[PDB]
Amino acid sequence: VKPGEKFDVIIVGLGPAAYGAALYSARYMLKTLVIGETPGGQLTEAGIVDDYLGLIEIQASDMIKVFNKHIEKYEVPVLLDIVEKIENEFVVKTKRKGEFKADSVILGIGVKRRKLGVPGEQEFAGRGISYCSVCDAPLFKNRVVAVIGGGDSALEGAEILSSYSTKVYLIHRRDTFKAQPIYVETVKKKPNVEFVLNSVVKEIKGDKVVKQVVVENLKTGEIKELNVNGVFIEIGFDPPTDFAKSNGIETDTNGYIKVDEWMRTSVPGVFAAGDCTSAWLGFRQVITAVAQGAVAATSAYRYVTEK
Amino acid sequence: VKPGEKFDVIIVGLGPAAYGAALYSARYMLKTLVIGETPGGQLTEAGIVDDYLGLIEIQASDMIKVFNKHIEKYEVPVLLDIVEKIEEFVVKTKRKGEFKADSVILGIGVKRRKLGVPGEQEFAGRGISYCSVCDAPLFKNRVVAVIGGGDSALEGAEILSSYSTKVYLIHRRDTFKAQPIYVETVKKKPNVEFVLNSVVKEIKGDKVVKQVVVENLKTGEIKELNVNGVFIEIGFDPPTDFAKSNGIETDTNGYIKVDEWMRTSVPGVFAAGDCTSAWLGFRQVITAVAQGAVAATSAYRYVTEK
Repeated sequence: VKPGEKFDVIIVGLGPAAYGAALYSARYMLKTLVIGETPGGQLTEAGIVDDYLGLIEIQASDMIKVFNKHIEKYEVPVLLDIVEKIENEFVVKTKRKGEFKADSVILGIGVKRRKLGVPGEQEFAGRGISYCSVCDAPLFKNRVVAVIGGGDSALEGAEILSSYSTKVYLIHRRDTFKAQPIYVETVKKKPNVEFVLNSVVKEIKGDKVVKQVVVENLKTGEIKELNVNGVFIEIGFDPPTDFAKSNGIETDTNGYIKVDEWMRTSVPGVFAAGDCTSAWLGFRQVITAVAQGAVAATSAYRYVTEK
Repeated sequence: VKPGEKFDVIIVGLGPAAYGAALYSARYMLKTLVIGETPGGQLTEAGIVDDYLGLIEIQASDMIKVFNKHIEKYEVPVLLDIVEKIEEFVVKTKRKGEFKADSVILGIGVKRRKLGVPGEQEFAGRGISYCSVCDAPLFKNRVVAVIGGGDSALEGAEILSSYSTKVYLIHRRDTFKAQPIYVETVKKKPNVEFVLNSVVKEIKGDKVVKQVVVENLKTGEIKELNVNGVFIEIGFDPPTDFAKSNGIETDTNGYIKVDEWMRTSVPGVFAAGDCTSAWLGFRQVITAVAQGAVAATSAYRYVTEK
């Protein structure tokens, strides 16, 4: 593909939602272009994925490879770059590869995970550290684990891990949690979840795999070394509010791109799917992102053919 | 399992939505039982599936096997039988007794309206299809017929016009009942031919479909059209009788009414897939499986908070 080329649809992103949208877009015979920064999106940080029906215990890197193969079967051009602006046909401007034209746009830009950044985090990646509790909980049956964070992701994470794991240490830097009351009350009733409030993780330690987390109480300055086999980092996600505003796309009060049932945004001709949207907000899974991508491609098809 | 045994969740049905709900329910460590009549649901009548991301050109029967393998990896017990009533909840089956549950997930789908003409059953999988969005790519440069007059028929003719050399759109009434926007859009296609006030009398061929015999109900004329494929898009029967029999609210089209989180009108009963009011008109394996995950999540939230 070359700058100035026109497409029926341009899909922004390269995570599950974008692959899902590209497969349906191409099969509708829509001239499709995918422009995304990182192939696989957040799957680049996952280990084994066993929650996508039909792909049993697949390495996340192999899921990304087969998702790409599926869209390439239909010769969908994929450009690795960042989309900086979407102007209204639509002109999509990228950072390094120029501008492209499109009759419709599908946003599958997801959300950025809020980073922790402590020593041992990168060294133990794939060896005890996980960024998804619901995804990996079955893997820590009868292991002691720690969950870091205090929003819904963290509390729901501690709730499912408490069912599987020996014990969960729920560590959060504030005095109270910010998750929904119903989640805090449910977790509070688990005898094997211990709240470690007013604390931060100083380091994650181990040999071949994770074995301990060093925690500091911000109020007393006291240090604790907890013996754990897994550390689940669940501090949250930042939605693409600035990108949306910059491009005149409405966001809900949570900062997510607002869509209706059919994945339509506030801008006619612009649809969205996956983690970046207000649909099924808080449930972030490959299966739902791929399905939303199919729906957004279907709404883009109806839009383009009718235009 | 044994009659009278209790579960956190009982899943009714064994199509893609049920398998999707089962995977997530089991992964939420919920004690789960699936009771469905036919393994695979409508997938038993599908050919090759190439629209479910990650499973490239998979035979419908093979998708049924890997979906079953996946939930059996979590040791989910599966009973093959009919659920007769949903009275905690008491789920009464036809031959395996009653079972109790804290929540229920309905993945009962809908039945395809049948045409019932000679050659139909004989040529299934040999030129006959019931899903245009699914099989259109297989008919590039071929001639096809679409039978029907609703939105699925019109959109199907539109998708097929982008692949096939010629598309006959056959419908028994003087007008189509699909959205006018669909009718006007398709009309412009140079390779689509409306064949109104007509019915198909026979679908014939040799090893595969080669012709459709059509009767014009006004002009009385009987003609044969050579086609390589026949897409039957005449709709489905909603699950209304079962819904009303079980006190479940339906939408204005007779489908099980659900909210964004797949919750039905009855607290603790959720639903997923074709049988629901969600994304009505779009009936695909990927969306059914996703709705099942959402319904399982809502059931998990319900039970853990119950």
